Amino acid sequence: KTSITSDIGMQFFDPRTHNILFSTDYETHEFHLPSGVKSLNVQKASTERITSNATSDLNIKVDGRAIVRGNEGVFIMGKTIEFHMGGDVELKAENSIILNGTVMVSPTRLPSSSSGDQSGSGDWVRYKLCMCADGTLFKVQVTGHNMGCQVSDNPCG
Amino acid sequence: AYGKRFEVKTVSGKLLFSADDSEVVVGAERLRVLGAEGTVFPKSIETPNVRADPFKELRLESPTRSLVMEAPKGVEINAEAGNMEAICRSELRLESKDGEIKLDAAKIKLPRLPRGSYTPTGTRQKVFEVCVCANGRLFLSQAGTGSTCQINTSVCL
Amino acid sequence: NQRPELKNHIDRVDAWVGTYFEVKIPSDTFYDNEDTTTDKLKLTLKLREQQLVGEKSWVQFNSNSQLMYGLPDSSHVGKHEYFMHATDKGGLSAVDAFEIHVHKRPQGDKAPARFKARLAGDPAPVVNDIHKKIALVKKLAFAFGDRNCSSITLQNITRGSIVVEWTNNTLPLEPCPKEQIIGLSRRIADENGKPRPAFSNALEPDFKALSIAVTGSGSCRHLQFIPVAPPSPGSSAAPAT
Amino acid sequence: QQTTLHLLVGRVFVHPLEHATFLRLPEHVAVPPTVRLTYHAHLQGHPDLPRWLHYTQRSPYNPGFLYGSPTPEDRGYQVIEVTAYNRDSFDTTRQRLLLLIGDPEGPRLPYQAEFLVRSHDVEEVLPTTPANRFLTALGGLWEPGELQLLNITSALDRGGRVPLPIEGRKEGVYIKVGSATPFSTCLKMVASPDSYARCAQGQPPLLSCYDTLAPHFRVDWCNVSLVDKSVPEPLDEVPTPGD
Amino acid sequence: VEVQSQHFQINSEDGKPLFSAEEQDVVVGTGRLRVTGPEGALFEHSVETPLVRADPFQDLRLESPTRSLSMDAPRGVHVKANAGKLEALSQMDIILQSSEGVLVLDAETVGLTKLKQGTQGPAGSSNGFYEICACPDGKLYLSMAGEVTTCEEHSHVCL
Ligand SMILES: *[C@@H]1O[C@H](CO)[C@@H](O)[C@H](O[C@@H]2O[C@H](CO)[C@@H](O)[C@H](O[C@@H]3O[C@H](CO)[C@@H](O)[C@H](O)[C@@H]3O)[C@H]2NC(C)=O)[C@H]1NC(C)=O
Ligand SMILES: *[C@@H]1O[C@H](CO)[C@@H](O[C@@H]2O[C@H](CO)[C@@H](O)[C@H](O[C@@H]3O[C@H](CO)[C@@H](O)[C@H](O)[C@@H]3O)[C@H]2NC(C)=O)[C@H](O)[C@H]1NC(C)=O
Ligand SMILES: *[C@@H]1O[C@H](CO)[C@@H](O[C@@H]2O[C@H](CO)[C@@H](O[C@@H]3O[C@H](CO)[C@@H](O)[C@H](O)[C@@H]3O)[C@H](O)[C@H]2NC(C)=O)[C@H](O)[C@H]1NC(C)=O
Ligand SMILES: *[C@@H]1O[C@H](CO)[C@@H](O[C@@H]2O[C@H](CO)[C@@H](O[C@@H]3O[C@H](CO)[C@@H](O)[C@H](O)[C@@H]3O)[C@H](O)[C@H]2NC(C)=O)[C@H](O)[C@H]1NC(C)=O
Ligand SMILES: *[C@@H]1O[C@H](CO)[C@@H](O[C@@H]2O[C@H](CO)[C@@H](O[C@@H]3O[C@H](CO)[C@@H](O)[C@H](O)[C@@H]3O)[C@H](O)[C@H]2NC(C)=O)[C@H](O)[C@H]1NC(C)=O
Ligand SMILES: *[C@@H]1O[C@H](CO)[C@@H](O[C@@H]2O[C@H](CO)[C@@H](O)[C@H](O)[C@H]2NC(C)=O)[C@H](O)[C@H]1NC(C)=O
Ligand SMILES: *[C@@H]1O[C@H](CO)[C@@H](O)[C@H](O)[C@H]1NC(C)=O
Ligand SMILES: *[C@@H]1O[C@H](CO)[C@@H](O)[C@H](O)[C@H]1NC(C)=O
Ligand SMILES: [Ca+2]
Repeated sequence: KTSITSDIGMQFFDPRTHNILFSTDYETHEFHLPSGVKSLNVQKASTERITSNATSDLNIKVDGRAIVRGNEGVFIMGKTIEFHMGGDVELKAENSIILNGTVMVSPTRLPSSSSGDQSGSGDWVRYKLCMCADGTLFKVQVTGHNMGCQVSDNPCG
Repeated sequence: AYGKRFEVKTVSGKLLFSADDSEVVVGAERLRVLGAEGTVFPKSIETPNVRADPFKELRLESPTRSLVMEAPKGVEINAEAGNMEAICRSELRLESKDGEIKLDAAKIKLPRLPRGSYTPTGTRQKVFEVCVCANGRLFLSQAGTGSTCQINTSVCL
Repeated sequence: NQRPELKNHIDRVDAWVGTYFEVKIPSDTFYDNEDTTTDKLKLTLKLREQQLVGEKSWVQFNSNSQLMYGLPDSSHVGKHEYFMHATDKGGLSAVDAFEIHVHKRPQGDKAPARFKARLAGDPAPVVNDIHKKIALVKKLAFAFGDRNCSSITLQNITRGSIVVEWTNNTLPLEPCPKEQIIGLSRRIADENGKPRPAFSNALEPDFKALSIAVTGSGSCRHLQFIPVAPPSPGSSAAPAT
Repeated sequence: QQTTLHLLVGRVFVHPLEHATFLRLPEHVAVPPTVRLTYHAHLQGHPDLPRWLHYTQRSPYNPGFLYGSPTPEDRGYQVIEVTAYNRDSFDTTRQRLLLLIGDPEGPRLPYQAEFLVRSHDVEEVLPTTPANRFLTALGGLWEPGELQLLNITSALDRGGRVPLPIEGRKEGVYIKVGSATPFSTCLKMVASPDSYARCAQGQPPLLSCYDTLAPHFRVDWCNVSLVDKSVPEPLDEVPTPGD
Repeated sequence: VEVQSQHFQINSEDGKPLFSAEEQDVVVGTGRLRVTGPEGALFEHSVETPLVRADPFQDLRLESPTRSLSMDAPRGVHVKANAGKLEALSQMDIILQSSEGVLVLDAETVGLTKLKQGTQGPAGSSNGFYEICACPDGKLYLSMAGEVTTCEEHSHVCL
């Protein structure tokens, strides 16, 4: 090492013009970013927008959790949005979820009933889904056989 | 100056500057960048916090590529005062290899499902219908033939 | 009725520790198709999610007159976020998120004048009641004859007896202008520190006034302003080398 | 791809961006109005435009606009890259522009007036025809003389407020007009302290000479900044490199 | 300690430059900087980097204090977590959209927390209601409501 100890710190100025080119008294002389930095490691970046190059991705790599908080809404756009979640996916809104567009579901993983499993005589409580005119979903109790979505009441407001 | 490490510290001991082989540590309490057209960091940034100024909006955009985010321990998205919109064009995939999907909103709408068409004879493929168990777990059952959404054994609570 | 639109944002409210701060919501922040102005809507303030702001919080929102007032505490330095919900008669709500900065005064320790007023009673109810603190500051401002409460910057409240110390933000930092200090001393008390009758009338009936004192700080830190001071001894550091 | 343009220091330059150029649709056909585009211009090798440039656009359907008045310290060669980004097919296109900042020609313009047009927006003034119409309308009051634009800026950049859409309220623009002939008596009277005193309490601004900008240009008359550049600023001191 | 010269420089032991301050501008040659101030950097307009990491802090927090955060990528947006979980919260709405494509819900079990109930009564009007069916392709479709099952009657849609 090559150590310097002082109450203020080192200061370097050019004698030709007598302007402090680099001072360690940060309070009096603010620090300007030196050219040539390839990477930066700051405690908090108060930026405004982060962009990649004209022909490169924007990789965001972490080791713990990533927390995203838009205080007036989070908007996502693109071509194919994917969520390769290894655990649970929990969409928890408070007014409505609008699953716009064509909806699909994997049949090979969902529990699909097989033909020849009438062993259970007890008619446990079950429901059949139903699609109202406006869009709301509602379930109806199943009692007998060969029944559909005929309901006297108005469930979807 | 030569050697292996050059450092500057106060009398009590505090790294105000240290230019070793790996990195250049600077003890400034706040670094300010005054570029007008922006700054370019070829390699990366390393921060534990990103925070837009209290008059603008953060925008993580990639101009002509894809945006890939990695977070092994989990991802949380919050929008305290706005819709959590997610608009795509080709395919929106929600994956959960060994988990579940939960929708806890007060109501659910799907107002673009493909409307059916009347066919006298119809087709012979078993078009499953969707039915919900007591605890809210979905399942598929064979088309109208004898029994109903019953025949489920013990896979739901 | 379509939900109200957020025409104009606030996104920032600045405040300094100690001084009374208040902000009036502008007349074009919100706009509905029918009510057409924010003053006709129902404005409310919320902390986060939908939980309400407690009455003991340092920030309060007077909804009927659409005003926000507060006196930030000494330990609330930093940044906070809030939410303003506008609800119309149709039940539709529009939310604007803004942020309040609480920053220390630039003259926190360089204030030329530091005051002191002694009041009989207990300080426990006063410290833990924002309304009582606001009333005390307004009464102090009225006693001094200045209707603007923003000048007085409270600093400390002690135990045992209610001893309150403050500065005057209007007073210049350098040099210390002794003449208006002594004029305020005459208008506030006598040479021996007994309070002026106007001061006693103004402060009452909230507390009981017994005596006040005024010391120096800043450049002329070696001067006491109540006319019982031995002002000649100052730093008294004249050694010989 | 690239294009070469000529610019004069201290003058307004506007280069509208249109769907026809970027989408490269056939000339004999017209681009459908339903298409949407969001251009984003930036300096080459940098993530944003320089200080003197500005980009504006009202709606994705409407064409974009690049404007701004170059500063003397920004003279030389500049490259601006524009990245059009369709919002329907989510496919992008790129283009380049070459700007050569020249130098002003002819005598200097020492008499400048900063207006405030509250009846128009920055989108409706940038095209050539409204600017020319405004210049001809203002030529009557400033006659004799020719008026050349020097600076156009949206009111929102000057600490403005978003207007309530009640009937026709708009943000408004600031237009700076320079000329070499001295102001007439009307403009001098408008800039007199009497008008400021009148609109201090709410009295209408004093106006004796006949207006021509009305009704197509509602102008805040008692807020008009007059600047005289005669007797130019003295030379600033510079340090000589020491021995 | 005052250094008065024309070109200050700090090198490695071998001789590779590490830092240099002169009249032109300061230059950092090691290719890495680190500010240890609690207030951190304060940028002005924009930042252009191809990678954002979170050092050994093991936690990244993107936040917009008073406006709407928004992501964007023309080629698509990917979110990955080998052993994590997604929790999307919103006090107003959660809107998932696809202009032309599909919405794949790949999960062995999918649960619906909130779903009301409606009494089965023949007296009500059949119009204004629909029944959801899922043909072996995997897609979902609607059929006109009725007192009996009707999924097989309109099974031509996914032929
Ligand atoms: C520019 O000129 C237009 C019209 O000529 C003004 O509307 C605009 O603001 C107005 O400025 C005049 C004086 O220049 C002022 O008398 C008007 O009202 C005052 O507003 C201030 C705001 O703090 C009050 O304190 C004061 O008591 C008056 O009411 C003011 N109009 C408004 C709506 O504020 C002019 N702008 C500028 C920057 O000069
Ligand atoms: C902090 O110090 C300032 C001194 O600059 C105080 O301002 C003065 O306050 C007094 C009483 O509050 C006012 O009377 C002063 O106004 C003037 O008063 C004289 C009589 O003393 C009149 O003749 C004048 O016409 C004028 O009205 C006022 N001075 C100024 C320049 O405004 C300020 O009050 C004090 N802070 C507090 C909380 O008292
Ligand atoms: C825009 O930014 C991207 C950032 O990814 C630039 O691409 C990158 O360019 C660097 C050159 O410094 C490449 O590094 C090189 O990689 C090769 C192969 O790994 C290696 O052998 C070299 O020694 C060097 O390290 C990097 O790979 C490359 N990355 C990608 C994804 O292309 C791009 O050049 C920038 N374009 C412009 C116009 O600025
Ligand atoms: C679910 O997604 C569909 C597909 O986009 C949404 O339908 C769209 O709804 C908007 C608003 O109702 C339509 O915009 C309107 O278009 C008409 C012309 O048709 C125009 O005159 C209006 O001024 C307005 O711009 C849009 O056309 C329509 N798109 C299609 C393909 O029909 C629907 O709104 C979404 N559902 C929800 C709840 O958001
Ligand atoms: C045309 O109008 C625009 C309106 O913005 C003028 O831009 C403004 O120019 C001033 C003068 O430079 C800027 O103020 C100060 O600039 C210095 C740089 O010299 C800077 O260090 C200060 O921090 C401060 O910004 C002002 O910021 C700038 N406006 C904006 C929005 O950036 C322009 O100068 C006018 N040009 C002519 C020829 O009239
Ligand atoms: C009370 O204080 C407020 C702010 O401290 C004053 O509002 C502004 O004060 C500054 C400087 O004190 C003036 O330059 C502004 O013109 C004031 N804004 C106005 C007048 O709209 C306020 O004027 C003060 N009131 C009194 C009676 O002192
Ligand atoms: C005055 O305020 C300071 C703040 O640090 C506190 O430590 C001190 O105890 C206070 N003194 C009194 C008498 O309240
Ligand atoms: C520039 O040259 C003059 C000679 O007249 C000299 O006096 C001055 O000191 C020089 N400037 C500096 C910064 O030394
Ligand atoms: Ca806001």
